[PDB]
Amino acid sequence: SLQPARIKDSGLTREQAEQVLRVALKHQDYQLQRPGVFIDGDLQDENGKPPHPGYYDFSLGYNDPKAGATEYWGLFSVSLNTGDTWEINSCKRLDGAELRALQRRVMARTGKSLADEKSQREGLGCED
Amino acid sequence: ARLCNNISAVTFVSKYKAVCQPIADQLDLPVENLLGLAAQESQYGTGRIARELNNYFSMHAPAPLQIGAEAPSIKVAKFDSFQKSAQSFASSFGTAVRGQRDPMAFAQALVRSGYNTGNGRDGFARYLADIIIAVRGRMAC
Repeated sequence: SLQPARIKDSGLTREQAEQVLRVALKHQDYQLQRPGVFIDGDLQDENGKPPHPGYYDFSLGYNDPKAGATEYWGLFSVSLNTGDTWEINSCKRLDGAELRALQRRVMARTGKSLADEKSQREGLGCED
Repeated sequence: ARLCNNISAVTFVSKYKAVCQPIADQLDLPVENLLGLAAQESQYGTGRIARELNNYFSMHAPAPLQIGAEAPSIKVAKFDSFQKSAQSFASSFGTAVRGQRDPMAFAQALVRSGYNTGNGRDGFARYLADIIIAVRGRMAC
């Protein structure tokens, strides 16, 4: 989970990154506990690796039987080293007091900064 | 510039932009509208339903041209290829979205057709329209 002691200095696991995202999404509402809604972290490139180096990616979606296809509400990238969380279609950095507190805890464990992952962040295609 | 730095996204757009063209033409749509929808549904080709089931439009089963179905309450279709999943979308929803070239109009027609019920900051249409515009730009990368 997200106790400081359970965060390895090598970074968040995929499961921990999802928990960070879930904290992030509480601040935006998004309705995570409604039937048909899911967060999916099984997003992979052709070699089975996360699509955006330095991050784990997650989709937020919804299946309604009156629809004919899945409806998607977000595609997110969560940094393994800082917990920085972006919605990478709208190119918005998620925020909120609870999320920032978690990120400071993650960074105190990994010893890494937002500046340390500047190149990887640029790889999200959301900032120059 | 920035758009081209998302390698995953550029890879997806480069891979499938040409195969989307004739289907978009048949529906009187800019190709980016169709390819943008696939990018939305498949997380630029990284989602499991796309990778494993070739279902790049996350079509619920049963869908035309499907070769099988699998639960991800609701089953999703399996296809032979991206192209078949796009043809399936066209079969079920094409008449409803045809000629809706403006990205907002396209997204609104998608909702009217029942593809998504469609009902963060922006609403469903603006969010999808932004993906379509991003795809248009990534086609140049």
